[PDB]
Amino acid sequence: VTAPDWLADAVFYQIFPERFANADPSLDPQNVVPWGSTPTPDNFFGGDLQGIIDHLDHIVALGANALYLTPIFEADTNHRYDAKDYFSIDHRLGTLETFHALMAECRARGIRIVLDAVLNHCGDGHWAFADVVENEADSAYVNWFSVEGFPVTAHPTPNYRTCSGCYYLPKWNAYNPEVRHHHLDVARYWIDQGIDGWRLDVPYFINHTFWREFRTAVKGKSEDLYIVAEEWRSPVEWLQGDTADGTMNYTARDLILGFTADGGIDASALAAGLNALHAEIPAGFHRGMLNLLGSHDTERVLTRHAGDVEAALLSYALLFSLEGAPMVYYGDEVGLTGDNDPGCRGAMPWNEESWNTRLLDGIRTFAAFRAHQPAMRRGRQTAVALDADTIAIVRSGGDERAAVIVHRGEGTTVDTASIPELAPLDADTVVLGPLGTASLATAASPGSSA
Amino acid sequence: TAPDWLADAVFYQIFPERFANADPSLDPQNVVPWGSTPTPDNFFGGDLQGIIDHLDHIVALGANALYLTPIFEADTNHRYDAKDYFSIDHRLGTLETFHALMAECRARGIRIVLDAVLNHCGDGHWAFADVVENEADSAYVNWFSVEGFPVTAHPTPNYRTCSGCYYLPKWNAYNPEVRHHHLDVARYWIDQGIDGWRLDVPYFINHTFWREFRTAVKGKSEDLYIVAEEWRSPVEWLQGDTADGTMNYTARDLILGFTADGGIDASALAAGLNALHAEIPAGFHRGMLNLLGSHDTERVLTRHAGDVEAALLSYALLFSLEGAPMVYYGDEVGLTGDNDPGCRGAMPWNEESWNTRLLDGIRTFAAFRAHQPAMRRGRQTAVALDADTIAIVRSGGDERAAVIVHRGEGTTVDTASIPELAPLDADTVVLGPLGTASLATA
Ligand SMILES: OC[C@H]1O[C@H](OC[C@H]2O[C@H](O[C@H]3[C@H](O)[C@@H](O)[C@@H](O)O[C@@H]3CO)[C@H](O)[C@@H](O)[C@@H]2O)[C@H](O)[C@@H](O)[C@@H]1O
Ligand SMILES: OC[C@H]1O[C@H](OC[C@H]2O[C@H](O[C@H]3[C@H](O)[C@@H](O)[C@@H](O)O[C@@H]3CO)[C@H](O)[C@@H](O)[C@@H]2O)[C@H](O)[C@@H](O)[C@@H]1O
Ligand SMILES: OC[C@H]1O[C@H](OC[C@H]2O[C@H](O[C@H]3[C@H](O)[C@@H](O)[C@H](O)O[C@@H]3CO)[C@H](O)[C@@H](O)[C@@H]2O)[C@H](O)[C@@H](O)[C@@H]1O
Ligand SMILES: OC[C@H]1O[C@H](OC[C@H]2O[C@H](O[C@H]3[C@H](O)[C@@H](O)[C@H](O)O[C@@H]3CO)[C@H](O)[C@@H](O)[C@@H]2O)[C@H](O)[C@@H](O)[C@@H]1O
Ligand SMILES: [Ca+2]
Repeated sequence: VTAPDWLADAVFYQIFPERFANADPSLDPQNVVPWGSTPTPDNFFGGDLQGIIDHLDHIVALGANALYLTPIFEADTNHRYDAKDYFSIDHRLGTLETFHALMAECRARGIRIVLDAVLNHCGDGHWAFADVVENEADSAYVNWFSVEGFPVTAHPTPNYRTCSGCYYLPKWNAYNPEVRHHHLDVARYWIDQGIDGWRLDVPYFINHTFWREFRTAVKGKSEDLYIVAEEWRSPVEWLQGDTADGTMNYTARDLILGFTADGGIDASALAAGLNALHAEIPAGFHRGMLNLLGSHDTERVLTRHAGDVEAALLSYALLFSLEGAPMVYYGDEVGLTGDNDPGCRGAMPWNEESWNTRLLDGIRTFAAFRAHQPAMRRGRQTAVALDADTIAIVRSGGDERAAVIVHRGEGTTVDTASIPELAPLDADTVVLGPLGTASLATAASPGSSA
Repeated sequence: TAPDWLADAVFYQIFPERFANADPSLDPQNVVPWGSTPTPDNFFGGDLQGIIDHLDHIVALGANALYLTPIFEADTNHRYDAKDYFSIDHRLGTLETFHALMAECRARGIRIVLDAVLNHCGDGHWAFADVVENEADSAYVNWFSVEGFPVTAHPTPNYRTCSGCYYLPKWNAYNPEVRHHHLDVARYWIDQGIDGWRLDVPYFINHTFWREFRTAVKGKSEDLYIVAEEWRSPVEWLQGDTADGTMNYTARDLILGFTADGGIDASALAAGLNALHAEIPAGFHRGMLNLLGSHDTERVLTRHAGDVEAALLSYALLFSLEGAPMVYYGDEVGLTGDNDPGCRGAMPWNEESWNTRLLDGIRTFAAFRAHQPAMRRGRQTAVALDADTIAIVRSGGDERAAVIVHRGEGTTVDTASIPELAPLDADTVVLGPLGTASLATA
């Protein structure tokens, strides 16, 4: 089966909930740092779920109708990939009630919620793992993990399987039916609590049999539940109809940034790469691709562009033009900067004198265009290099067409005649300024059903 | 009628004391460093060789005509106090340098309009100094309006001047001898190769004189351009007997009202531009010299309080208009300054001190105009789409163009609603915050 239809109309906003908005400082830990502080692998700022709720207007005004939240279950770190209880919201984020309140406010606003499924590993603080450290071969949980022997040690190197050699992330034994049962109950439990899908953390470290079983458990609750795989390389293995509905499209990230920030690839090579990527994605999964320019595991877009906001805007035009659901990383829309993790996990400033609001408005415009034109959501995609510095992303539905034209040089003209996919447009020539974009579509009119 | 070539023109205004100093041997002894604050009294040593040396800049902007502020021998840095109308100012160069500038301009297809300062001359001019000295016995006593002798500036001048200023004695244009001198100035520089004259404070003289002036200039050649300085309605100058057009200070005020001040909205801008258009007679639209700033105003970017994107809106509108657009030296690279003397800063030639994206934006608007024939000869219609959004539609014989300018936070334009454009265009077009879009259709 294919990606749910609603993905075609989605626009995602990615939130790292430690850092979004601190609405309830009674939930703050003892050594919470000031909100403007430099992020580190160890510090806590107090972001909470009530802060998400309180800022839904910002998210909707951006043009997003879906959230992707990084992990929110009880954990010991600020990133919460080291979960200790998969059936509890972390105590610093809030309670189950607050979570319920976010899901309800989201439903009321037509916002969907995707959570992070961290199934390959848990934290060393997890009850099961703590029980194995204490009770060893007599623990009921000994084979929920891959412990070489006793006593459990981390002191040189771990004597147990982990995420990439990290001591505090012991690897779940997914070959144990009891672990798979726990894992599927997590899936099912949060779906019962109102979520609309799951993003699969490091799914390439588990195995496809398990991911097939996960699909059946999720899609059995509802076929409109979205599953999206983290995948940094070719997405193709995830799109066979038996695992995910799409991947995080890091392929398109690298292509786009190669052109707009690095200067390493020209428009021909960008066009070729995006068309080839498109052709490799099976029919029915293009809409399920989760397109992005950055995340909590990359430097921030504006830092990749060395502070060139106009160049950054070319990446956003491209992002919003592509088939698949575009996703903005929280604070990128107001021009936050940062190097790679932890640098990109800065706290979101809510004092609007610190925002680049021309950047914000640029992105809103792209989003609004996409929201208004059916072809930008459901059209086939063709990328067309016009010259080394200029690319057209054409989205076509029937005889209808939308075009986002992206120019990284000092100005140009585009003859829409003599570029065949651009043919139905009435404009015969369109100018582009320095680092300019132009967005055009054929006259569209909603058709009457009676 | 205005000469046809004005339709394809794009002017670059130079205040020659400040453009480029190529020849240090012409610098005065009191010459200040090129980075200095401009003042009513200081000289920076700009010269004509400096102009010649940067002609490639002017061409690369997309300009093909120069308006020079006065260049004749004078005692001030602005040179409106001419002391000899038949000589280039010694600090600027020689008649040979001027010839060379004309020839290098011709080679590149650049026309030259000079400033005609006929209402008054400087107190240093030979005729006026002859009057101070020889008084009633001077042959030139009636070339001026001197009340009595001895001539004095001291409390107030005892002679007629430009607006009370003692070093700008008023020429007596009622004297046939003076008119003869004036007409000989006009003729002389046309014989040296110029393409037209800009008229300084033409409202201080009289239309009779200005009709004699047109007859003398057009008699040399019908294609020589005459443009009046006029800050209010241009219509007196457009009856076919004086100028080919004016400096379009009306459209300056309307455009900046919308893009910089926020006092006028798109509907008012449109209406004002369509009315201006309707008031300008047929044959004279092309002759209007459109501008956003001059040596007599604050710099466009200062009017915009440093908002480069807002400024770019002003240039989009400027270059869309019927009439010849004019860029004021250094605005293209984003020089700032208050009004005179603050708008008369030295032009920087280090490319790292330029706002090159501003430069490139302007170049783009220029290129579009240069490429599309309707942007030069097409009928003009302005239409407001929104309080913040305006379309300037130019209609050619075989092609229509629109420049859409938005001063808001972003919008969508249904091209079927601009009915001037809409019989061969139903595309929708997006505009970003402070965005423009430029399109053409066969
Ligand atoms: O192979 C993954 C990584 O494991 C160790 O680093 C621990 C990191 O844990 C988190 O990283 C998650 C990402 O944010 C996810 O989006 C995805 O890639 O999966 C990982 C693990 O769940 C945490 O967010 C990071 O701050 C930690 O560095 C190794 O030390 C790394 O070398 C490995 O690449
Ligand atoms: O009436 C005009 C003005 O006269 C006196 O100021 C002397 C100014 O002389 C020059 O200004 C000229 C402009 O730059 C021209 O483009 C046009 O407007 O004509 C005038 C006079 O030839 C000089 O460039 C300026 O720096 C001087 O101020 C009065 O003092 C002013 O109040 C009058 O408005
Ligand atoms: O998630 C944190 C991490 O993200 C990036 O690294 C991604 C990812 O790269 C490798 O994984 C590859 C697997 O080894 C292959 O078997 C699989 O086919 O393709 C994946 C990627 O899709 C690493 O092996 C893995 O540890 C890591 O998650 C950043 O590059 C990295 O610096 C971050 O630490
Ligand atoms: O020229 C420098 C000067 O420029 C501006 O002033 C222009 C101009 O304005 C007035 O002239 C008007 C006449 O009085 C009217 O009779 C005529 O119809 O219209 C003109 C305007 O076109 C002043 O009288 C005149 O002295 C001046 O040149 C700036 O406002 C001014 O501050 C500058 O000094
Ligand atoms: Ca000099």
